[PDB]
Amino acid sequence: STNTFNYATYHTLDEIYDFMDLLVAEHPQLVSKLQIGRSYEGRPIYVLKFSTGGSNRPAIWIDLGIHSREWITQATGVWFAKKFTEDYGQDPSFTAILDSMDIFLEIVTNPDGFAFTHSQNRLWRKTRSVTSLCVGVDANRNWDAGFGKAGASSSPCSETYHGKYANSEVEVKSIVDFVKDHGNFKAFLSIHSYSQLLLYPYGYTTQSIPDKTELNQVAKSAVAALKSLYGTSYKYGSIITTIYQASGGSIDWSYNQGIKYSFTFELRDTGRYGFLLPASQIIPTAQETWLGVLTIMEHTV
Amino acid sequence: TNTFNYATYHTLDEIYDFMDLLVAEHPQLVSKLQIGRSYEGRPIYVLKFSTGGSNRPAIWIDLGIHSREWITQATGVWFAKKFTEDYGQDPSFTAILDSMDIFLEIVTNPDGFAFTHSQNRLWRKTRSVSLCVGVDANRNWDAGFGKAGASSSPCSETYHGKYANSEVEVKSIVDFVKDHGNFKAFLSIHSYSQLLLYPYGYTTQSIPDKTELNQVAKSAVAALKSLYGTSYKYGSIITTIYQASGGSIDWSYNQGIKYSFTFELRDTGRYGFLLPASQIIPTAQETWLGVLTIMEHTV
Amino acid sequence: TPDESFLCYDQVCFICRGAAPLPEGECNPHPTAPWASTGQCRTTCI
Amino acid sequence: PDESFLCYQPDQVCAFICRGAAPLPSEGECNPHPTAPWAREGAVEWVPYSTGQCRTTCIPYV
Amino acid sequence: TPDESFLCYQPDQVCAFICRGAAPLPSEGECNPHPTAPWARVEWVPTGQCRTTCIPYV
Amino acid sequence: DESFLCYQPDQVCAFICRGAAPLPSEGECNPHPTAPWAREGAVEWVPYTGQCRTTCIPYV
Ligand SMILES: [Zn+2]
Ligand SMILES: [Zn+2]
Repeated sequence: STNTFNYATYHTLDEIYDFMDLLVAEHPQLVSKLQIGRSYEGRPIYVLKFSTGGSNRPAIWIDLGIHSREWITQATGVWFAKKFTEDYGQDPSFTAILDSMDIFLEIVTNPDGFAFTHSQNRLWRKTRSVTSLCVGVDANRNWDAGFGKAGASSSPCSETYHGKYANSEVEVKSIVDFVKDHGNFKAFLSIHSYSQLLLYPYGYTTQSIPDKTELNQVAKSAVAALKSLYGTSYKYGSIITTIYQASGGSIDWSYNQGIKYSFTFELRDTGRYGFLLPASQIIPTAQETWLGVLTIMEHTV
Repeated sequence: TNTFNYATYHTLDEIYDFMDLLVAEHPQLVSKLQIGRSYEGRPIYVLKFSTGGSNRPAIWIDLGIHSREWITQATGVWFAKKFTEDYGQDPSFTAILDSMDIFLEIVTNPDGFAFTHSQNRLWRKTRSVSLCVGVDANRNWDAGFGKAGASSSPCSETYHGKYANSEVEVKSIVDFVKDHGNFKAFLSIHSYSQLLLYPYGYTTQSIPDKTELNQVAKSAVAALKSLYGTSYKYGSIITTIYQASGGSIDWSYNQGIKYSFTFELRDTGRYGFLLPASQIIPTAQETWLGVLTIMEHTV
Repeated sequence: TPDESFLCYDQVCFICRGAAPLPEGECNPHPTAPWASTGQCRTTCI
Repeated sequence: PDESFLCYQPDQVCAFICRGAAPLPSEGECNPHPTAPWAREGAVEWVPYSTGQCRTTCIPYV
Repeated sequence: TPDESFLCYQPDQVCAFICRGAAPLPSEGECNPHPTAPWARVEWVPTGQCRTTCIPYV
Repeated sequence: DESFLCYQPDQVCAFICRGAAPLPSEGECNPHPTAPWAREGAVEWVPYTGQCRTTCIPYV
């Protein structure tokens, strides 16, 4: 049961994949599992779809675990999935959203990296492609948005290696093809750790997005809502001004596709534990982030 | 006390029965001292945690001076159990209790606490009388008594009373602590705001021990935060919440009790005083870490 | 006739002009909550 | 110049940060007082106030 | 937002003002913040707005 | 105040300098306004022909 599932611990890929199956079996009219592709090493890439009908309704995309070592993100994804099924028909705001929109939740965007963090190197970031002294590509530098520009490395050995060309990584290409084929995504949320930030485009350029005022207003609200729970401070602003320059990133890509409500979360913490955030902070992180994610979804609807 | 539900808010009778259970189970470690009777005749109880000695250097912890701050009485109940669970298991806490005594007053304001269960969940003051009832027990201490940050109005929430120690709930502690004469730490537990504060509340004048208490506060907060990520700020009362004259830790500090701190527990105002029962254990656990840190630096 | 604020304890919710919230829950006079799981009402009398 | 105040009321404390104004007598017992973190965080929105403007935020006694 | 009361002295009348986001002009006398005059306790007229009532001197 | 983001294989280091600039050993350094994490973290001036204060984060 997803009721006896331990949300207050970190899970392996198999456990997360089994959880997806449990949750689908328990809520078959709300959630379905979609295979959107296979990872470099041949692991299925799965998206949970949350829907109450319609055909290709306006959708919210949420990706997590694109960088595999950011374990708080996948753990938050698991929590989010359960929360969706717990809150639908109980919370009026979230029921309203789901009554008009679909949610697509990719808990583990980089399954090879994730398996590698459990098997070999807890602090592995990249995919595991060898397109082999220096394995893998930064899946968040691989998107076709300012690809190759400052904030990504042309060196295979560096952590922000962009790869040979945009979409070279099946893990990224799979999302690109899915979102484009769908055509009706209204929000696109990428979930990372750490820093405690809420970011909007761009990372690749100092140019301001045409929707700066609105996205800044949405970020301000979501951060207030997040903070209201446990008093966690977040900062918000464009990627380039608020963390660093990052080219070929997902939300720059999503935004340039016309997905206006494009945001990147950097979850807890600010560096004490960093990627090794304790399991005891999973639930509080997911609970407060949920408030921020919900806030954005309400603004979308 | 093993079958006792720590994840739920208790009435005063439940808490007082709990104390008898704990004394029964741990007779060589904990004793129940009665330090006075409240305005309405309720006994005022302090739990003594000790492994012997005579007049051993002591730590004072008080909770529920302001009755509506229910997280505090609930945390104090959990603390009491925790002390008995961790003595002889945790090396650091064992070292503390082998050298020091701990005095824990779980319900510092029993009349107000009774009132919050029966008439007004958001009552703060004592119940002494006057249509307008009660005195702010944390404005009643003899430390800048009557100065700014207390009210001379009986109807207002920070009413300081007619004179310092006018409230038996305050005088009972003053008498006890002064008679003892060997307290090294004095911790008052409030809610809410997520704050760890040191003197003074009544004056903008810095304490001579500012640097050290600030360092102690910093460690405590870092320790507390590690469990659930609960974000605290720290600093003097007057700079970090507001001016508050006649307060407990300003009094204790002026008695020469150096490690005098006030905790403001969860949350930051979402549920405020009405913190849900689900957060009792999580709060108690993280607050213990902060408290143990201060105790370790005290030893 | 001035504004009187209350705090009522599923959720926590009141600013009234000439009335008080009826047993709306366990209600007591209290300053207006800062935000005005387990939601939150912003209500208004009369 | 920005001046700040703590106003002590019967049930709450309210922070004021003011430009070309000071809290009105209706705000309670107002003391000039350095701004605290909770005040700094909550008093965000300027509103026209007297012949100037203030940002304000309150907490109950805790 | 909140109303501020003023009492004004002119050689020929005393005027009470309750203002929101404004204060009496210099032309309205020696005006200073002061409780509402007991006889002042309707028409808001004008940076903001003041209502005002006067009593004569003789 | 002259500020930089220096992009290394494993981390990004912010530099706020006076009378100096980040040396070649600090990696790929771009003139860049300071981000909040850089202001939070870069608190201690160090000798560096002048001085810099610096702080780093891993790629997140
Ligand atoms: Zn209190
Ligand atoms: Zn990342």
